Amino acid sequence: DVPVNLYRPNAPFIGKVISNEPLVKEGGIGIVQHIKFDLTGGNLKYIEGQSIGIIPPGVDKNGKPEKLRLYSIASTRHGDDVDDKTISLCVRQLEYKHPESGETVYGVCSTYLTHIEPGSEVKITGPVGKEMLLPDDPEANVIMLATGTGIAPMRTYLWRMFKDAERAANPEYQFKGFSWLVFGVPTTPNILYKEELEEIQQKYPDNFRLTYAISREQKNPQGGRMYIQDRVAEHADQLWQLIKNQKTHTYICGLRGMEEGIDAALSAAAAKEGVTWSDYQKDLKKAGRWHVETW
Ligand SMILES: Cc1cc2nc3c(=O)[nH]c(=O)nc-3n(C[C@H](O)[C@H](O)[C@H](O)COP(=O)(O)OP(=O)(O)OC[C@H]3O[C@@H](n4cnc5c(N)ncnc54)[C@H](O)[C@@H]3O)c2cc1C
Repeated sequence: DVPVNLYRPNAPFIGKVISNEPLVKEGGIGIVQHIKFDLTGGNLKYIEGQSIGIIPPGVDKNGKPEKLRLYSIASTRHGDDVDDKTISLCVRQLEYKHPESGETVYGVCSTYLTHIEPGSEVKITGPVGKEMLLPDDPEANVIMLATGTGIAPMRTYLWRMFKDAERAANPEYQFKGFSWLVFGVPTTPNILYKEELEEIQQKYPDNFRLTYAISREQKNPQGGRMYIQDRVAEHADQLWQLIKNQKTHTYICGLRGMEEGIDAALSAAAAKEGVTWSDYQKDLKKAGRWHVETW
């Protein structure tokens, strides 16, 4: 039984911030924070791949109360401390420039969150979502294609799969399949959770492969900046081969529009064996083995 909407916008759970730490190292672009909330006092439960809503304080330009913003859960069902008492988010502060203005605009909910102080009460809703769930089969293969904060659900899968404390807590899920994360960010300092991701690959070289697409530090064969679609094209045949397995699941998460280049690359690979990717993909989606969530 997948937990869903234990709390709703009309009566959200009031959680308390425990910690708020920077994920972007010096020399990186933008601000992305790892924020953990205390769930004690309530009955909010969740599983990997889901999201929760956050209702920021204040009113919008029209004087109306701000609505909730959804955020991908970044922690396993047990929380970062494996105590079933918390939940974490991976939040980027939205920033952009206005047309012919010159001044930076800051997102309401993301700025509120990235600068929130420990001890502060936060309105939480959810959890929600059933399209990014991880299979219970410990023999399944999991391809993870992420950009930016799209790394959030991937962290929940990878932690449950490879963290010592998680394995000790989940006797029913001892991952033995193969997982491959292709992560695209602009700089090395922007590689969210770099240290831990690399520790996992070192400990499980036969069960986890980590591939980076660093735009400001790498160039693709055509001379352009390296993006995730370039890495997918680079390993298109291998990825297609893994995708043909009845037990393989693929997850796409992050920047809206990242799907197009990925499909073009896989389409070229599948075509070599007389397969139309777009059609094969449709069946995968219907079977619940092709998961996508972008924003
Ligand atoms: C399922 C789901 C999961 C999500 N997961 C995450 C996550 O894990 N981490 C995360 O950081 N975010 C995530 N998001 C995005 C999140 O919900 C918010 O939309 C985001 O934080 C921005 O909200 P805000 O309140 O800060 O911005 P707002 O104050 O709501 O401003 C947003 C508005 O700014 C304008 N705008 C935005 N960009 C530009 C631009 N480039 N040029 C001109 N105008 C622009 C648009 O009109 C837009 O509607 C997720 C969204 C969904 C739907």
